[PDB]
Amino acid sequence: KDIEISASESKFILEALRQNYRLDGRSFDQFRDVEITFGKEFGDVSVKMGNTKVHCRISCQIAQPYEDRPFEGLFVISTEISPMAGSQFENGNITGEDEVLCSRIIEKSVRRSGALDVEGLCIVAGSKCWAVRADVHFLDCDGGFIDASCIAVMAGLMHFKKPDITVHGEQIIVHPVNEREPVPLGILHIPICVTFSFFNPSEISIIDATLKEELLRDGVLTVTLNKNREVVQVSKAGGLPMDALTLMKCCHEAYSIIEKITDQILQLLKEDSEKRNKYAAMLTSENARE
Amino acid sequence: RLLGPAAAKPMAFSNTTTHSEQELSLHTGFIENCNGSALVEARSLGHQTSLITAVYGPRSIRGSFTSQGTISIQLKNGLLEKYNTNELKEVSSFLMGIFNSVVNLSRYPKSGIDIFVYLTYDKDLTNNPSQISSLIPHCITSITLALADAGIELVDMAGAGEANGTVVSFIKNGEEIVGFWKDDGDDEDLLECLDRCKEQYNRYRDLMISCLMNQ
Amino acid sequence: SAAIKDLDDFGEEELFEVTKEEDIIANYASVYPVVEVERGRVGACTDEE
Amino acid sequence: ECLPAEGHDWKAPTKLDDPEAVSKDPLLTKRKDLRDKLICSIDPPGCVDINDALHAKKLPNGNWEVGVHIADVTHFVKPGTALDAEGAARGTSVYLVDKRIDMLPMLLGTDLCSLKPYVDRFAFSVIWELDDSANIVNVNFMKSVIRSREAFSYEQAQLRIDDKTQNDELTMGMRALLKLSVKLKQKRLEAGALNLASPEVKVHMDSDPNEVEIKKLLATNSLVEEFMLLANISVARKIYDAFPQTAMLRRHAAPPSTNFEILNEMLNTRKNMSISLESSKALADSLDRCVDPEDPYFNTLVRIMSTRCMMAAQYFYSGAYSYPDFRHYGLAVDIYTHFTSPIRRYCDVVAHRQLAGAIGYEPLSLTHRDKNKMDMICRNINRKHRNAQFAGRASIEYYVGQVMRNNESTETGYVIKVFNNGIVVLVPKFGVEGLIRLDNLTEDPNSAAFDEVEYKLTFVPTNSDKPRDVYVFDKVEVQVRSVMDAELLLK
Amino acid sequence: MSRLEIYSPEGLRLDGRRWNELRRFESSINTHPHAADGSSYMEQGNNKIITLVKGPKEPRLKSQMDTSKALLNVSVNITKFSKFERSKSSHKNERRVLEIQTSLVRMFEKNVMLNIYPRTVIDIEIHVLEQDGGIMGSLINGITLALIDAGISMFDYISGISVGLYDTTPLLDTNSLEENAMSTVTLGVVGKSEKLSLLLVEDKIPLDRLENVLAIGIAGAHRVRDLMDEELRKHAQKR
Amino acid sequence: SVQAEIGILDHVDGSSEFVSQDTKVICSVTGPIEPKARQELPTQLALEIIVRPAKGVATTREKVLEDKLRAVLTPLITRHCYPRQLCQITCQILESGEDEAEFSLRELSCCINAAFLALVDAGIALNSMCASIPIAIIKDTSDIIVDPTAEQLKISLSVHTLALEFVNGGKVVKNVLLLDSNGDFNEDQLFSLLELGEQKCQELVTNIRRIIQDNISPRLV
RNA sequence: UUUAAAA
RNA sequence: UAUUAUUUAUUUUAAAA
Repeated sequence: KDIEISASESKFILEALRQNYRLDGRSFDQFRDVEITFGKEFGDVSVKMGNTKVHCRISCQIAQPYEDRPFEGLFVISTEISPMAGSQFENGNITGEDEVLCSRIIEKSVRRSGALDVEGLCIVAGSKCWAVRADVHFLDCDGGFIDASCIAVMAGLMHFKKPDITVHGEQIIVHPVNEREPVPLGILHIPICVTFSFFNPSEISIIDATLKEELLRDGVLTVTLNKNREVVQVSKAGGLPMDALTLMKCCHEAYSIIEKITDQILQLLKEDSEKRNKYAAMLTSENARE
Repeated sequence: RLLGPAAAKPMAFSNTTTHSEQELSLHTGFIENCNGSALVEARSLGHQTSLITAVYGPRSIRGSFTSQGTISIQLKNGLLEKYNTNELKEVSSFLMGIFNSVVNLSRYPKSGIDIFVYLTYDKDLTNNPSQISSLIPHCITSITLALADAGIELVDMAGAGEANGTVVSFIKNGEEIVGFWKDDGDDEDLLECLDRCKEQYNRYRDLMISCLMNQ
Repeated sequence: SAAIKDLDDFGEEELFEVTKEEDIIANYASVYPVVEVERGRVGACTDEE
Repeated sequence: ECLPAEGHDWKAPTKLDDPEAVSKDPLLTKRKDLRDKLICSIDPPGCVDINDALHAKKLPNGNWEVGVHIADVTHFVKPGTALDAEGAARGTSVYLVDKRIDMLPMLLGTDLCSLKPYVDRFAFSVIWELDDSANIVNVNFMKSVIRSREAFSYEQAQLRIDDKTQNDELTMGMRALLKLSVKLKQKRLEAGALNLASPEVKVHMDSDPNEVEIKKLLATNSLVEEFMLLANISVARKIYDAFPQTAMLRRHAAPPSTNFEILNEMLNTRKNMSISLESSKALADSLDRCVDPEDPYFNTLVRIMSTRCMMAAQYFYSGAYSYPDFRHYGLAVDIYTHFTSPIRRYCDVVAHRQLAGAIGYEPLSLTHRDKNKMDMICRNINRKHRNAQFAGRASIEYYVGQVMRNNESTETGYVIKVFNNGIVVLVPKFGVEGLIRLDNLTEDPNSAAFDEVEYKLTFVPTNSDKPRDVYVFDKVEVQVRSVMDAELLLK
Repeated sequence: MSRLEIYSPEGLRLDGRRWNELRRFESSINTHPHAADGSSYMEQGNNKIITLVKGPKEPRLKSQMDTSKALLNVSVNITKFSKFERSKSSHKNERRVLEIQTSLVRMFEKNVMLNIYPRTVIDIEIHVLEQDGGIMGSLINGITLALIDAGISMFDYISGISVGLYDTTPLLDTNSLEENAMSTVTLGVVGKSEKLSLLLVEDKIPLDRLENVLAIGIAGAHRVRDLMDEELRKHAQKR
Repeated sequence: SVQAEIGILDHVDGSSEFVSQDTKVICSVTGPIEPKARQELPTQLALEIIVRPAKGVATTREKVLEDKLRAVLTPLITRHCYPRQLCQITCQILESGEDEAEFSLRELSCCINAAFLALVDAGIALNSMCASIPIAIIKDTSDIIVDPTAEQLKISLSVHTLALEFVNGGKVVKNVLLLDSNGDFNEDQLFSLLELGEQKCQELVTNIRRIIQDNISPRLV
């Protein structure tokens, strides 16, 4: 019930790496071309980078805040993997290493690192708050699971819109989405994950390994940056021991990637906003005088 | 759906709004899924008890090489007077220590016997405010009935009785004790506890053979 | 009471009445049943239950 | 889906008897073709939302055919639709300095409902017949089609009226409106009407703000004002005659003596003057006799300070008050309403629908006959009215604050209230109030003294050794400094 | 406690230490001789950790047998009384434990010569009795010392240290109060080398500030290796 | 009109994507593959049906959705020519296209059409063809409508899911695979929509046959 | 709880 | 009967002639 790699295939891919050759034709520091597609409802995002395809789905509901932080909203994320992305995955295996690590990294990047404005999700302190949920669906597994999932969640949160709320003394009314247009969430910074795969025949490091390269891997490193030159999160455990010089090279190379991907999400959101707001030029209330 | 809305609270009834003989009824053989069935009901004073016991065995365990059999007893809540799951499993381990001394285990190699007791209704009609001690004797009599109906060999009958939280299970017409259970109660009292339970044991020892010889 | 009537505003209330779509089954509730088919097994809820 | 499908291509039919036109709009038959009237518009320069338009023609019997024409907004904003609900919630249009919040989409306010010149436009006309004394002989209300000949500004209208080389029919019509407005205002001031001043200034933009400009008045400003007042009075009487239980009207309560109590104590024990409180005419005539020989602006200062003592005007429906309570203290009129601005105010939208029910153009909506719904509407538009005034006064006060730090200068002003540890100065150059705390006013606030009876505060000025006494109503000179690590001082 | 000074101009922290001073490090070996093959009672500051190594032994079921190396299983048990407030078990709190356990397995499976012990399993049972910041680094030190007690062959030491960055001042061995007020980096340094086997950054840190934090992190971790090494010298010479 | 694609996923034997109104369902099929010990059938093929919701985790709602989707595909597959083998059919609901708390017929209908197309792309032996449509009747004017919108469901008296089996060029209705009805209706309304549905499914397979032929024909020679 | 007019 | 065995293989000494 697992993937079988022949000895010749393992030797060919590794020797190709020793000759600066990747089967797909990318460089060692080249990220796969990401493609963001937005659905009908808000918070519906499908990410395609190479043969890897992931689909995200944002939702929210009124919930009880944590008693330790009565002024913050909750953030939930589930990254279960179905046999759809490959028969090597068992359906119902929620506690798998890939599922746990993917959830924890996006959770640290979004919730813990302040990417999502949880204080803006506060309705009534200590009682009512927004619980923004992010569902991730692994459609086709060709490596880069957490890299694609982090782009899907961050694109979904910036594309998602929550119902409106009016403060009337001690009363609070939630407008239906059919009456008033929903309000977008608060997104401070945009964290993007970049995973590095290491090999040894003098070590070789490739960015965003495919499924075949991921299986012949000797060590994995995940970094998360934003356009503000901040290191949102780093996860490296085991594998080939590395030093501070190799990491900083990974972070500087990843910053060149996350900066371009950030500008793409901002541009692709702007294009999607205009597509669904054709007659928005007539409905403007706040207008300039003369 | 299930569970329902989390914001809902269960109903609360206030106590300030408006205001010898232990009956027994026995039946056996009525569940087609299992081998031996049983249904015991008892209503004394303001406390009515009705529970159902089913025996699924003997089941041949694949790859097992045990010399004797293994008994598995499991208590399960019903619909009224729900007890905590920890105390239910405590009575289960106490019951398994009883029937492992009664059921002929050597007559079932490489196999196991699974017991299922359902406390379907444990009514209590006290006027104004462990309660599980009043059901242990009724559960022992129910398992022995379903074990006998399932064609399982039982070395002598097994019954018990309550004496203010003191539950004692006897065998060989009270000659030897097979189980001891006592919650709350008082001190020094012991001779009267073993006496009140022994006469209650003989009351159940022959009443079980009554319905087992008829039908 | 999360109704817009409590806002005491005629404009918002009229906008709510126009944009509100009919939801016939929204006026009805249901029971939350718990099925327990005893088949001599242990574990979580069966697909039948 | 509530706006017309034609959009900018919407045009008024050329033939009101056209079968295709009346098939889509059956109410077109009850419309008076007035496109032969030489109607003009007078609005501030660079105006895109034209609510009113006037015309004047001399009848053969010596009288004049004066008629104001108001945008037929209720022809597009129908009740029970989301367009009505959106306008009712906004209540009015808020006019800030840089931005402006509209009550209705720009498709209506800027193009279709606005009385644009050279284009046929629907309107709600109010035709009068005045004599040489500006007395109404008969009033008639009708929905009409008009074509504005010109759209002058206030400065452009003042030029053509004072121009001597133009004597066409439209120009002569603008001469009559000027001679009839001064006669209407004459009898209004004799009836007891007030004459208050308001610090209304507007700043110019390209940074962005550079300087503040006080707006000067013209004789054409009062020309349109008297006929807008006359239009609202006539419609108020008409809509109350048809629906005495739910008529959308506006009232103004009489000011209690408590409001003018503190103001008279200041003028008596510092200027030796007072304000009469017997009647509205006694109050207006007392302000005219309340003037300082050295400060010509001091007379306008008392008129401004007395405006804050005035009661707040109120929208209401006629079924909740007896007729004597309909009185409007400020205008000294028996009954008044708002009608000549349905693009801005929502109160006028309800007046148009009620006026259309009195004429028989279309039946009045049942929501405008409900006392419960009308009571809620009146409370909302009252709240949205003060909020729109507080928003404008704050936008003018903030954007002028950027002119204080980005343009250091010295400006003259008058003090309006003295405190134990501060003075409030009013500047006519900017029309805003300024608080000068005692800590920022002297080097030693512990040696100061406050006299409550004479309304003075004695302190040792900064960079000065001689104490200065600052009474109320003093023509002081203030400066502007930037101490941040905006502020006004006292020269 | 209350509103405190994190790093005073006098170079003193809220608990009295300085920027490069570690908490008290009291380690112990062979604390459970009749219950495991390797024992280490780690007491780093207020952190109290019991690490038990059971192996290499035959697997209970052949479903977890490798014919070329041993299997490494790390079980981290965080007691209900490890903090002040007795924490109740949360469904979300179970995910953070699995991430720590997996990070520990992947860390020591590369340093422990599993090839020498084929067809065997090595169970690592950990009990955290009290935590006060820097718990991830202290878990590493307990595993390293417990594996050595069990005679398990390794390539070198694995030292765990936690570094915090406050404004522009890095701080060594962060406690619970300091972690609540700054970003924290945990490191897994291999022996006296400058090589990292673990690097967890769970809070935002500027990129230009990360280079220096790692240098001071691997340096202070060498000091942790000395404290662990000396404890093994004293325990071997006295026995 | 409906949209559908084939062979979209790489690491599975057969995939598809079915779209109707706003309901989008991506389905994948992998088989025959090695079954688990608790799955193998001695004589025929075993099926693993999995449907996952667009939001939240898989609840008991999708469990009855699996059981209905299973009852449709099981007679539609020649299970006996794959003894001791497994087929994994996984449906992923991208957008529900309906109120999930109230209705689930628009998702069941799309999962049937997506699973059938994915089974065609995979190469599983199918006994015939299949089509599925949702049906509803409006409260005020008791009118039968095929493929109702989300707003029409909230104004309907009863909802219906009709799944038919087509043979011989898509003209002969061999059997009625699934007819799931909930709401208020009598015997006259049943055969009225059943007759109406048989001709709307008949033009669906005619359009489905065109969809799959436009994709499989360029593959073959 | 700032009168009136045009914005 | 370890030069023996495990079949969807728990074998962990298959080397010499």
